[PDB]
Amino acid sequence: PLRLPVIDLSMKNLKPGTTSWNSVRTQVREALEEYGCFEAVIDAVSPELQKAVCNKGHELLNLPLETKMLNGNKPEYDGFTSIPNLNEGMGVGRITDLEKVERFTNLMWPEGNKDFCETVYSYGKRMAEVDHILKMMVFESFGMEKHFDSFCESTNYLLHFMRYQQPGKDGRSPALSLHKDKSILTIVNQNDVKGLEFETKDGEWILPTADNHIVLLGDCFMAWSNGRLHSPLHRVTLVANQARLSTSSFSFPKDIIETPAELVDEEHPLLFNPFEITELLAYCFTKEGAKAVCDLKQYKAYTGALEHHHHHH
Ligand SMILES: COc1cc(C[C@@H]2C(=O)OC[C@H]2Cc2ccc3c(c2)OCO3)cc(OC)c1OC
Ligand SMILES: [Fe+3]
Repeated sequence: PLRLPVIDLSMKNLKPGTTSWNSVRTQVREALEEYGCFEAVIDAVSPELQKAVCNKGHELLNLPLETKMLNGNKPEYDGFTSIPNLNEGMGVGRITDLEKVERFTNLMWPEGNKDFCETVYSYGKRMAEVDHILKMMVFESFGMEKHFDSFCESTNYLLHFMRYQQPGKDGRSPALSLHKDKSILTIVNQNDVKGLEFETKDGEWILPTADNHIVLLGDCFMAWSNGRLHSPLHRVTLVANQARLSTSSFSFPKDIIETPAELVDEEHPLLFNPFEITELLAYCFTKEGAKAVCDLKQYKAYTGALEHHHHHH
C-alpha cells in the first residue's frame, strides 16, 4: 500500500544550522520533488488550539448564507461557496493581519466574537511560521538563499475551511473536484476524518489517514522552481458515512511569481513567464479558465518549452 513520505516537523527539529534541520530539509526537498506533498508531524499548534480552530470553522460555516456572502464574491480566495447536499466553505483572508481578522470577525458578528478572532489569528500566525521555515529549506536546497527574503516580502496568508456533509453511505463518495492548488504551500489538517487524495506522477492514488497534517506544493512554488518541484493533483473522496471539516493554510506571493534565471538551463528551459496570482486564481474559477485548474501549462504564462524529461539528447 502506497503512502506519502512522513516527515517530522516538530519544532525541536527546526533549529537552523543543526543536524536535524539539514536532514529534514533533505527530506522535504525529496518529497516535494517526487510526490509534491507529504504527511507532516507539526507541533507548532497545540492539540487544544487545533480543535478550537475546528470549532471556529463550524461556527463560521453555521452562519446564514447572506452573512457569509458579506465576505465577497471571490470564491477563488476567501468567498463562500457551496454545492447542494455536498460541501460548503469559505476563508478568512489575510489571516496574519490582525486588523483584517478583527474586521472580518466584526463583519460576521457585529456584536463581536473575541474568541473567534483570537483563535484563528493565533493559528494562522503559527502555521505561517511553519510555512516560512519550509520555504526557507526549499530555497536552501536549490542554493537560492540570496533570493529568499525578497520572495517572502508581504506574503499573503489564507485560512480556509471546507465542510462536507455526511455522504449517507459507506464506500467511496466523491466530495471535492480534482485540482492543483495555486498557493506556494498548503498545510492541511483533516480534523480526524480522511478524504484528501493525491495522484502520483505514475497515476497511482494515495489517500492518507488523518494521523498527521498534510503539506502540499502549489503551482506558485512549482513555477518558481521551473518545474523542478511537483505540484500534485488532489481531490477529496469520503470513505466513511461521516461529515468532514478541513482546516487549510495557504501562502500566496505578494503579487508576481517569476522563475529565477539560475533554475533555467539547457536541460530545463523556462516553462513559465511571470504571472500575477490574483489574475490566475480568478481565471481558474471561470468557465473558460477551467482548463488551468489542473494544469498551469494551460495558462497564458506557459512558454511552450519542453519539460526536463523531454530534453532531446
Ligand atoms: C485553482 O483551482 C482550484 C483551486 C482550489 C483551491 C484554492 C486555491 O488554489 O487557493 C485557495 C483555495 C480556495 C478554495 C479552497 C477550497 C475550495 C474552493 C476554493 O472552492 C470550493 O472548494 C479549489 C478548487 O476547487 C475545489 C479549484 O478548482 C476550481
Ligand atoms: Fe486543494
